Amino acid sequence: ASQITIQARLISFESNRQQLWKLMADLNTPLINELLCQLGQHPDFEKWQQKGKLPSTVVSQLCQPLKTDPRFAGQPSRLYMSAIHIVDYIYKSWLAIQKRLQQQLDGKTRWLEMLNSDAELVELSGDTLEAIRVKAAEILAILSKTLFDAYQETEDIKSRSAISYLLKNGCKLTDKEEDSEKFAKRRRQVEIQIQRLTEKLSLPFPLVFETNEDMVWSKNQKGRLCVHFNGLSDLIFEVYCGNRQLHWFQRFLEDQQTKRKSKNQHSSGLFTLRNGHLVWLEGEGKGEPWNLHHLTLYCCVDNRLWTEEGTEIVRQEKADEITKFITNMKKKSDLSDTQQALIQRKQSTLTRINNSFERPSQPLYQGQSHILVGVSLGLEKPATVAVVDAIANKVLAYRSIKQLLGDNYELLNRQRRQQQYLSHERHKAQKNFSPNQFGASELGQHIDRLLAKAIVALARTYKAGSIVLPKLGDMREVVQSEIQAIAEQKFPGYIEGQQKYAKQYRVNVHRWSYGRLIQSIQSKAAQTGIVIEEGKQPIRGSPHDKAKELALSAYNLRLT
Amino acid sequence: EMLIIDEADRLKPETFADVRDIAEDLGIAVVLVGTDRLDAVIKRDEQVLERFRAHLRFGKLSGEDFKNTVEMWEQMVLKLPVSSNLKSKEMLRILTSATEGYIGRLDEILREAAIRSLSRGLKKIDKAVLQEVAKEYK
RNA sequence: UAAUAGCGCCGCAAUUCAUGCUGCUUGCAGCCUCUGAAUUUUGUUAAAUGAGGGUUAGUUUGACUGUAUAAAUACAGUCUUGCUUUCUGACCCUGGUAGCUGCUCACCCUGAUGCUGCUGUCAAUAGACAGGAUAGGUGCGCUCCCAGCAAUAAGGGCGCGGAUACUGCUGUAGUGGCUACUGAAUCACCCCCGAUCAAGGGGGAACCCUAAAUGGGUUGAAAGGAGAAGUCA
Ligand SMILES: Nc1ncnc2c1ncn2[C@@H]1O[C@H](COP(=O)(O)OP(=O)(O)OP(=O)(O)O)[C@@H](O)[C@H]1O
Repeated sequence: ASQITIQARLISFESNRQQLWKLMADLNTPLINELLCQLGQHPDFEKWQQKGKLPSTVVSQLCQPLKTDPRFAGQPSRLYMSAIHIVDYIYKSWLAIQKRLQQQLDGKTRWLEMLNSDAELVELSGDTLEAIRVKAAEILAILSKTLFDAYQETEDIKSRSAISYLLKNGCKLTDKEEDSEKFAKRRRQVEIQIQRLTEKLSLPFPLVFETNEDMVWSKNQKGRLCVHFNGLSDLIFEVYCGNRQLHWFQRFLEDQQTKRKSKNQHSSGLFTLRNGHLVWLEGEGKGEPWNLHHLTLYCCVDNRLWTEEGTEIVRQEKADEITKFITNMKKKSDLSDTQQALIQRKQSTLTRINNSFERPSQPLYQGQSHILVGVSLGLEKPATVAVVDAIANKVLAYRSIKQLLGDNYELLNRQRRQQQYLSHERHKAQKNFSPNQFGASELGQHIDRLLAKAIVALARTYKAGSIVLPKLGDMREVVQSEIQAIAEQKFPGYIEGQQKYAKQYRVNVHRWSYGRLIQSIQSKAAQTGIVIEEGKQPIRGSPHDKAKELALSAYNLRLT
Repeated sequence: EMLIIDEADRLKPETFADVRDIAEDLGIAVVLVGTDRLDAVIKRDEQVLERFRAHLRFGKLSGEDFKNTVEMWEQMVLKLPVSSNLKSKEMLRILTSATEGYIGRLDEILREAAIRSLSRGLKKIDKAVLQEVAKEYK
């Protein structure tokens, strides 16, 4: 899985864009709005929230009686299926948050009604917690996924209270056979949250085209690349890309022509194009929306398919997941009419997958993960690295933040200054204020990408097999402890001065964005081929020592 | 003439005043011994930190000098009929691996291995019992 | 006149070290000469930082094939489109006229993450006019500090009216926001005519090659994953 997206503006006639704006802003988004509302008031909605799996076909079923509606008609099949898909996945994320809120409220009402304190536990249930806690401990600690699911399932007052007590007490050899505070705070926090939940119980949507061939490519008489989409072939758009992204688009036309010249003996499905959104960006100025906003294509390209050697890897992934799909469907005896069509399409792909298109030749680097580049995140130094051997105990080479961001350091300093300025402005914004993006930029993202590129390049230089990153959850405790450590480093025991310096430090050296950095490193390493493991950053020590010990802890846990 | 307060990170901040007083009036060299925690303990002190500023860090002892110490423990403290052990690079790797240079651990490990070997009848110390104590520390 | 102090940065040291340097002794010995790391420690007649607002489908970071090359990388060949960004420059500016609106003010007192704070010129009024990013303070900034103002922090006091949730003492008066039209730059060696849902076309200069031929070249660089939704603050 190395999916990446390229983009290119689409230029066409005004009449060619008035059709696309009206078709989408007036008919396709309202279909998504109505499909979202209907999926919410569906009777089975609370059944879905209990699970994480909205049914495969439900969003489609609510759309078939909606395609013929007076206000949702005239949409191309791809436009309709895109809207359905939009409702499934846009409303997917929507109802995911929905069942978080709705089902959390339901559980809080329920836990409030059932879970109780130690005193009420003794009064109603009255079971000795040590005995049942130790029994459950010897049941689970002595595939524990089944046991954790069982804990997730047990809801009776005594059973849920005792199993949660065992889970939160350490579920292990703890000499303190105490702390009814576990389910006490459980019920208390539940009551507070149920109180809260009792009190509180201009751009159209994109066009996801899940089929690669729904975009048909052609070369203009001037040599420019052109696109027209399935369902709208009278609408022709010209690809205004950049030369860096051009070799993808020339690959699209070449790949499509190659399938044509073989009389569809080639499997679109090894295409370097997987799908493509068709969004409208936002323009500055005035005017009818089609003349202001720039239509933009967002093609998702599996970068692994570019090389011929990489294609065989994809050729092996699909030929394995699909031959399993066949066997999974071959055990059933239902033998539906259109089901056998689906069965038919599968063996068609297997036969069509062994016909190779011309792709470049690359000896994909083989990575031995024994080397462990360890990356340490903090406040004073935003990020430091340590290339350390694990079989030995020597550090091959450290690099600090001033040394990974070559010529990008002034960027870090001015980004810290900007993050100070923007935070002061947001605090000054109070509750009533104009939009707070005034003066904001994506300098933080540029730095979080420059840093990931350098870290991965350093890993590749030393043949590193893995890059180790701190768990993002432990990034508030770590920064708080680093502030404390700096405080006692400056003021030894003068507590007043320590607090004052902590305040003044938080004023200037703001918290970094340790989510975009971990995500950008995950993207870059995955693109290059370096697997990423996660360890536990040590609480104290010098940043270089913290990085080295993180890297070693990662290997120690890998040994398990 | 000299008052050596060992483990001087224990006493409360309100008695550093009295040790200051002693050193202040009697002209007595007060030597506070303690783990590094003692330094932070006096760091909070405003004069204790100023008054007690000459210091002498204990060496970790690692290196050739550690190799000497190892053999020095064989003859001086272990007191066994000579077994021609001589703490060879193998036993030295084990002990550098295990003790990390701390004299305590050098002593704890060697005494345990000697006691074990003599309890099981072994006249000298085998590599087996050395691996035993090594694993049972780390 | 004053900006003390604090806090963050940035050098500059100084020391200790290796991820260095050096040496083979090949994992030890030195060394700090570069490169870093880690302290602390100054703010040099200075080193490096450096935050008023804007302007380019700017340039550079590119693809394929071949060669050298294990690779990188180099070189040659062929192609080239303008996306979204981060810088570095260069340049422009310190906006106007119209409307529509928001807030805040009887009067005190403290003083906020409050506002203001440039150079001349003419006043010395409170404003013009010229300049203009060097812009109160420190090497450089700050919510810190200084100076004025402070009704537009919050709190306290407290007069008269009307009401008996709260009002009035309030002038565009002061500061905001919005829209519409306008002012300048509209760039990447420079200049001119143009495109800007598309368009480039010309004309110079320096330099290099070349004696010399708009003969050719060259006249800053980098990075990519985008959309949607929800939650927290
Ligand atoms: N001169 C010596 N001869 C023999 N054994 C010694 C000697 N010095 C230290 N040791 C041993 O080394 C270990 C160190 O223990 P010791 O109590 O001296 O540690 P410490 O560092 O003083 O402890 P703390 O920090 O608690 O004061 C013990 O096993 C001790 O017997």
